[PDB]
Amino acid sequence: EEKEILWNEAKAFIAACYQELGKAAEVKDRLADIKSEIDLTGSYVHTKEELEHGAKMAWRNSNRCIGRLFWNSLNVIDRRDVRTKEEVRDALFHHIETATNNGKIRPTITIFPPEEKGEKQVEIWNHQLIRYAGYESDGERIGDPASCSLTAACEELGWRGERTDFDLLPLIFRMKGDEQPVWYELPRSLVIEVPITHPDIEAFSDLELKWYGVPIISDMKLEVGGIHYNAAPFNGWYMGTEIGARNLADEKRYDKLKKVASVIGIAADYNTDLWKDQALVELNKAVLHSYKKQGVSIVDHHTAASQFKRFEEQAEEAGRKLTGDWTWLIPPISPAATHIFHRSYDNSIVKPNYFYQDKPYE
Amino acid sequence: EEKEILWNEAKAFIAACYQELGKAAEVKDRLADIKSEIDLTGSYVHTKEELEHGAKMAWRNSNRCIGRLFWNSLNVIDRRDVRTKEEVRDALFHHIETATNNGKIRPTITIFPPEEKGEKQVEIWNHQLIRYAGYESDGERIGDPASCSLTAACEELGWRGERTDFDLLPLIFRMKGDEQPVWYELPRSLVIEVPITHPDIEAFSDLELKWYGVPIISDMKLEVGGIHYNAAPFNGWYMGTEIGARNLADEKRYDKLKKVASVIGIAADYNTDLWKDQALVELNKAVLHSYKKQGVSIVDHHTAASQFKRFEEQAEEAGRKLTGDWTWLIPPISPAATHIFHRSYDNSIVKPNYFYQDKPYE
Ligand code: HEM
Ligand code: HEM
Ligand SMILES: Nc1ccc2ccc(CNCCCc3cccnc3)cc2n1
Ligand SMILES: Nc1ccc2ccc(CNCCCc3cccnc3)cc2n1
Ligand SMILES: C[C@H](O)[C@H](O)[C@H]1CNc2nc(N)[nH]c(=O)c2N1
Ligand SMILES: C[C@H](O)[C@H](O)[C@H]1CNc2nc(N)[nH]c(=O)c2N1
Ligand SMILES: [Cl-]
Ligand SMILES: [Cl-]
Repeated sequence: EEKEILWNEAKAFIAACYQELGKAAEVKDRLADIKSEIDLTGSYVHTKEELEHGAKMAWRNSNRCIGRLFWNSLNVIDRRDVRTKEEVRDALFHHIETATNNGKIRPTITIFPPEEKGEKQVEIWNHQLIRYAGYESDGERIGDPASCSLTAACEELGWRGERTDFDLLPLIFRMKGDEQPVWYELPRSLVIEVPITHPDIEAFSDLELKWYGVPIISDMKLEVGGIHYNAAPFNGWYMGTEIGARNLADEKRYDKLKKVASVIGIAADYNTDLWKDQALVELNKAVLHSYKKQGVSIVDHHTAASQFKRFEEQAEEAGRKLTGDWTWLIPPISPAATHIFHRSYDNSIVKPNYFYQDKPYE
Repeated sequence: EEKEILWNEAKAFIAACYQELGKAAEVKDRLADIKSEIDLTGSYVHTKEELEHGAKMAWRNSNRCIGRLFWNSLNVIDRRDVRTKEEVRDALFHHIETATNNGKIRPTITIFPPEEKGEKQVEIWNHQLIRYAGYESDGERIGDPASCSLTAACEELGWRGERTDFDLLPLIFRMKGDEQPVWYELPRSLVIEVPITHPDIEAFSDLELKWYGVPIISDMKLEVGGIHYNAAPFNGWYMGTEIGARNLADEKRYDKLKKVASVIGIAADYNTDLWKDQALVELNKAVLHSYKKQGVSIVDHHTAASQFKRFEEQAEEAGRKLTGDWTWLIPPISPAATHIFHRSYDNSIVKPNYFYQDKPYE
């Protein structure tokens, strides 16, 4: 059964991938090799080219991503050879290092061994490789509430944060065979952080806000041709709204808008004064300014929307069907000022793709 | 066939309406009367109570409306007795007058005779009873582009606008029997307009912006118990975003953001400066301030979202199933600062309701 489902998904993928690669004649003698290897071993092993392209095809089919224009420039690191947790850790250290690239962020993905027969070889617990801790205990709310569950889990394993609002969580992953995950504190030298300042409001630094340079998502399942790479951390760069309008703005996150309104000198008393809307703008201007000022990659929601329109045009030009999630594609500030708002998208799921998976903690 | 569809819809409605009215025992001797009247006449006639409540039930089931909290305070004017176009016109004049209420807007709906056997008795061409004209001719873009089609149609019938950016369109409707619609110029005394000013930027008046006080939608089909009131203009008050973020902001409408950015003293050169977002806020602050300053009803998107949450709570409290359109319920500015963004809604269509219908023009 599980041998059949793999064969069907692989037939669809290899045909399409080789179709796009210009190896349409190589499809047949490859499917045979797979047809045998599947029957004999239970699974098949991707070539370096299929996997590189499969990871690019998966980003392209991410209905919720606004930055899909550059799907083909994705730097794919093939780490299916890792066996030890010192290799996993070093590869994760290297990913941070090479994806960061001194501030000029390279969209990168590191691919670890996939599930054999549903069995994970490596199991990453981090949502993102770089992420702040969160603490909730008796009136105490410190750090990122979104990180509360993982933080408690890490503290169950011997780790202790300094309990600042910006404690770097450790890397925490579990190898096949071991009962508990291991954890490694992140070298500070490898992590770029950006202090949030404002172009013309010098009082803005009094908020002492900051965020990390590179968002490296590490808890999603890359699925390529019936093969489940449950451990494949990828990254791009930030769209400013993710930080300025959600991470630092949400009440169930950092909840900084009243503080922003105070330092930008406006009152937070009346809804009719639109202080939340005004604070959201100056904070988001601050995030973009701070990242540019340091030399770290970032895009604003308008430029990103322009780029995504090109992706729509590129897709149409290629005879490729477009898929997208409107509810996720629209930016959380001024969405009506983007073309995304004024058209619809087909939220159908095409593989290869990236999927959510259950947390090993909680 | 058309006799059956009416009977099914009526059975569902009468049962439910009387259920809510506390006349659950009166359901049976009423359905009989309908069962006969349908068989003998092809249709049935609503009582003054069912229609009043049916129009309130229809507003409640509008998945896209954020102001549904006050569905029960809807003022229903029963004008199913109109036979002449001087009665239709006067009723429309009266609707404007009583709904406006010197600035303290009453949510009102005027109900005209419904379709007999698919045949319209009255056919209103106006999108809204009060709306500005739009002109596009050889580089000329004057007024509201959204009104271009209707405006041209009105000018085909002897009407001529002064070709300002804010020409009041005439009322234009067609009576059963007549080939062409008639038109009547609106008495200026009945129309409240609001000049857009800014609380602290005196240069804002240089834009010479204004909008009308009351949005009275007149091209939607009210459906109550298999009965199609194709002519039932209704109104509430404006949520500020409709004017400040869409009507006056969209490029395919009034397209005023660069002009707003100029008068509020910021540059419109870089996306990273978030000038569209900043202009959208000050313009929207201007709209709310201008309406309050004059004494015309208006609500901001935050207060409206708070009210809609109460509607959600009121519905849950009543054992009533909630339906809603997330893509339309979220406001076009700072939507993530509202609870609407962070939950989902069932976009199922429940009757009674309001529906789009084909334009007699274009
Ligand atoms: C190049 C820079 C990129 C930008 C600016 C970008 C932008 C975004 C944004 C803003 C989101 C919404 C996230 C949220 O609201 O929480 C998103 C979602 C997503 N992006 Fe991208 N993205 C980029 C690169 C990538 C890359 C390299 C991949 C993977 C190969 C990817 C795959 C996805 C996926 C899977 C989601 C959905 C995540 C979810 O379900 O929460 N994107 N993208
Ligand atoms: C009390 C004040 C009201 C407010 C503030 C309000 C707010 C809104 C808003 C903002 C929209 C979205 C319109 C758009 O984006 O174009 C909307 C849609 C709608 N509202 Fe309301 N509304 C109110 C009263 C009413 C009333 C009295 C009715 C009818 C009885 C109604 C029925 C609807 C319907 C049918 C739509 C959907 C129209 C469409 O499909 O374009 N609302 N409402
Ligand atoms: N710039 C980018 C690129 C890719 C991204 C991929 C994923 C995400 C976030 N997805 C998970 C959101 C769910 C969540 C998790 C924790 C706290 N709140 C919400 C962002 C990306 N950004
Ligand atoms: N405050 C309110 C209350 C009720 C409303 C009902 C309808 C509308 C607008 N619906 C039609 C939008 C489609 C359109 C038409 C012309 C130009 N652009 C878009 C607003 C309401 N507002
Ligand atoms: C209910 C809704 O799907 C949910 O709140 C979504 C809305 N759209 C979103 N869009 C983005 N980019 N990110 C999000 O977290 C969400 N949340
Ligand atoms: C494609 C999408 O449905 C369309 O652009 C909608 C989005 N949500 C909206 N929401 C409101 N309130 N008004 C609108 O006109 C629209 N337009
Ligand atoms: Cl993030
Ligand atoms: Cl309107």
